[PDB]
Amino acid sequence: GSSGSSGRSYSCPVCEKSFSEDRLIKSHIKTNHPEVS
Ligand SMILES: [Zn+2]
Repeated sequence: GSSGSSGRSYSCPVCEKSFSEDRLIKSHIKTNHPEVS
């Protein structure tokens, strides 16, 4: 509902998980989610 906060963040639409780095989310999904994309 309340809208007033948005930026450039990389979220994991696979396991609704978040990461600090931008290269972590990429590798994570790759390994963690091998055939779940
Ligand atoms: Zn994930």
